[PDB]
Amino acid sequence: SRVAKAPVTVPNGVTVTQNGRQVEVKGSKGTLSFNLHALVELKQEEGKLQLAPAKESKDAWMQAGTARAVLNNLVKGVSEGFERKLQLVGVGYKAAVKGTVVNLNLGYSHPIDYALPEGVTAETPTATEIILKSANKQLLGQVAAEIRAYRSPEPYKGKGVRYSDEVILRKEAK
RNA sequence: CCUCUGGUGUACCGGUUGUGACGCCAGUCGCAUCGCCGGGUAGCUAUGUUCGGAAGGGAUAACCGCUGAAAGCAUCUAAGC
Repeated sequence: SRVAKAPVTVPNGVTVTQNGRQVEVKGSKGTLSFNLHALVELKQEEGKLQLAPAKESKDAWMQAGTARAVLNNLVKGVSEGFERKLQLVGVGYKAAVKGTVVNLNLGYSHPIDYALPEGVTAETPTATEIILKSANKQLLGQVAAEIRAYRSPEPYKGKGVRYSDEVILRKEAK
């Protein structure tokens, strides 16, 4: 596996520790923990990191590749972090943030109140845009997915919640 | 379930035909589908009255995902959620 063979770099300030199988990643953003498969072994030499199979099985190579990908994502997130960005399209559609809660109007008979999970923060420079930032890429993706599922876009006029870099199929009636 | 609206209510009250009897008048009783007719207490009852199928958890079906390699890309799946 090219991924599993490629190593990852610990930039300056993040410490990665291990006990049993539970790898832990520490930095400015916060703690991030990742369990490890039985067929995968981890070698920490200098600032670089190396995942390697414990046997020659293709399954072991697969587990090594996914473990390296997830650990690289964690190392990148704990130092820099990720943000997603969300756009709203349609008249009367609006968003606001009151601390940990997002208040949304999407053309229903009642406004929607979404609680944000711990670790994800949101900002609203404008009623049309939302910015979501977190250190956990999976959590950020899940929260963005739920917000989009509240009103997914439609193809005739493109109204609804959309990702920033999302291509939306457009058609024309009759 | 029987407070209300009704039905039934042959041991409750009354009107009335024929006949026989209680010595006779008066007053009563037997029999005639409870003789026939008009009402009707409890109980039972519907066509009457009240109530019920409310709300909430947990695991899922089709389906929709997050992150993610095998397969440097992509991918809901193989680890995980």
